[PDB]
Amino acid sequence: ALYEYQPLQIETYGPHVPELEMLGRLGYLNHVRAASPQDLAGGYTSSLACHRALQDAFSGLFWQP
Amino acid sequence: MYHNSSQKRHWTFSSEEQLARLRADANRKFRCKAVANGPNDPVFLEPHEEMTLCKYYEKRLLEFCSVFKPAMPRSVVGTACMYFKRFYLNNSVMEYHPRIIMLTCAFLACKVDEFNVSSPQFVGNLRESPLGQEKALEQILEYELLLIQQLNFHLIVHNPYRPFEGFLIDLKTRYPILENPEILRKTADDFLNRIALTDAYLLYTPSQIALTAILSSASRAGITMESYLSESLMLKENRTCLSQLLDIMKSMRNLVKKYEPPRSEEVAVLKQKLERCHSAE
Amino acid sequence: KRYEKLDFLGEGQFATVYKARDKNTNQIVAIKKIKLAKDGINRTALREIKLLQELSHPNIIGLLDAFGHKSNISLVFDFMETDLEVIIKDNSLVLTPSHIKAYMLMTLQGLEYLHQHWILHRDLKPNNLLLDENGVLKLADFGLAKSFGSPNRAYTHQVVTRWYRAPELLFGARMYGVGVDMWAVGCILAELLLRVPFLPGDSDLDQLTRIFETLGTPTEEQWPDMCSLPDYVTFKSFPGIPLHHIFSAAGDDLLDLIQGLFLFNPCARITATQALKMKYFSNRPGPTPGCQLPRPNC
Ligand SMILES: *[C@@H](CC(=O)Nc1ccc(C(=O)N[C@@]2(C)CCC[C@@H](Nc3ncc(Cl)c(-c4c[nH]c5ccccc45)n3)C2)nc1)CN(C)C
Repeated sequence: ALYEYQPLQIETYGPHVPELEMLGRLGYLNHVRAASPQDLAGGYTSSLACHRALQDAFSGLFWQP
Repeated sequence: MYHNSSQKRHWTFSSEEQLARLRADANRKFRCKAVANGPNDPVFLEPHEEMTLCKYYEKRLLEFCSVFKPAMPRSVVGTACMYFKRFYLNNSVMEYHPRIIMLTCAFLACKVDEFNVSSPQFVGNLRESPLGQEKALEQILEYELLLIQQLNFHLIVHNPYRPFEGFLIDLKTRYPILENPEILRKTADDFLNRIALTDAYLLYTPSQIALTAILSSASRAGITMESYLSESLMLKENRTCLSQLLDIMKSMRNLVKKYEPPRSEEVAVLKQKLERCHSAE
Repeated sequence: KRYEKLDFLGEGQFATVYKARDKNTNQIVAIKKIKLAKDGINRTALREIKLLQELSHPNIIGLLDAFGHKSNISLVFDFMETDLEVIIKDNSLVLTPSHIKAYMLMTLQGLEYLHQHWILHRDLKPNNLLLDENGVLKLADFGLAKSFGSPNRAYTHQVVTRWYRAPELLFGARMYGVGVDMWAVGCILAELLLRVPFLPGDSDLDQLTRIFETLGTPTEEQWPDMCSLPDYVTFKSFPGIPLHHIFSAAGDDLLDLIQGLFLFNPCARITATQALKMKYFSNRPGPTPGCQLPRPNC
């Protein structure tokens, strides 16, 4: 009867997108502007911009109609 | 996101030959209307003439968007230009006049991209009298449901601009070979504008477009970025994919080469022809 | 058009909703006709159209159609038999732990998908959680939903119906992430537990009062940059009632879930994915299979 977690498997058709918490160690976040305190305070980090930008770059890159 | 979007699904096409078949039938469908409404007369535009007209009025759509105040997101403009392209895949410029529809396209796109501007500040950007400006508003409001209907209510447009910022993040991070990938910007941005004048936006994905733009810029800059596509995008591993990507990015460079702008003389005569359809019908 | 209005179901602010049957097919549908006069088609009918054509998930409402004339547009959805607020305020219904598990599961799965596709719902509350007659919960009312993750993009507060509004949105934060849906998920959980609105304020400052009375006034430790939000006015150091005193029927699994949802830091507030991987959902008992969830016979 138990529910068991299993991630959403959504085919992005391009390169591997690095994990949101990995972005600061993989060094991506040096290449977006820092979120300011008010943005941070609202739950808005620079990692969100970076993560979305990278996903936008890699989405559909190896798709053909 | 692009990979499950309506853009991918219904609005990205397998070749220019598919597009020409849509536009051919869009002109043909009209002629049966105007023949029933009226005769195979010389008043009617040919599909290539409509392509000149759509190419002309798309450059007017970009004028209106470049001189627009407050200012305008490229997102809004790209969405407008995309609606303009998409409108004119299944509709004839002789039923819906492109001057109107280009403003219905900017109007719907201002709303859909959540860019705040009201009906008075909107038509306040038309170089007309307040009579003409408020006449324009009536036609914009009459056509706005028709625009949305012919878009099949697929109002989200995935533009190359966010992809383009993604590749710039990536190249600075994990291709230190290109010591400053920022310099590729203006040229890639210029190339994007040119890709936008072609059918590329109905043919390639936003990312493929943004990548072609960046690499076209790097090649023009005397930089080779083979090790970026092979190593970093991991097609040193998957081989059939590296060829397929290069076949896509090179098919796009051909479009920006085999594009010719609207000729002013042709545009003048074609506007004449168009307005004789629109005084009637 | 090809629909016959059968019954009036309600008013939103922006629309009035009716049961119809589409003559072509055995979908009973909720048509949400928009109400009006020179701005064109309503920006809220567009907002729902633009966002719902893109998403597809069993725990998000399926936009079937749209249609109209001039500036006046219908949006058409599957008719849902009930909603979560009706279930909450039905005194004869008993919400067992499995039942509360089964609703909170579906909310979080719907919301996991939604956040993955970079959209905040921004109006989560129990009447915006519709439940069908097969017992799947779907998020509905996308009319205030917005995409996030854009740095150069100011958003508004006054999103969420005050009672389910997160303290960063009561402090009027311009930029915000998924925390604004996660707080509302906490407020909906608390309401499935208590059967009354958890924090029923009646000014935006009476909302911050009832949050801080109940969950304690946030320290800087619990919210480092709270202070830089525009409307940040300092409060009395309200004690906070410990969560097992509020929800005394809860087990430490569920109290960990609830706690994670109510974190003041909108960055530390558990995401929908983090939430689904907590021991609460995998622990015994298992979530009620949607077929067995309680159906209000009026
Ligand atoms: C006996 C008598 C009885 O009580 N019967 C009832 C009571 C209520 C309903 C009913 O229709 N309830 C609602 C109105 C509850 C909210 C959701 C409604 N369905 C719906 N489906 C899709 C959409 Cl998009 C919407 C929708 C979205 N926003 C709104 C705002 C307001 C209203 C609707 C909205 N709604 C269903 N049915 C029966 C009962 N016997 C013994 C069964």
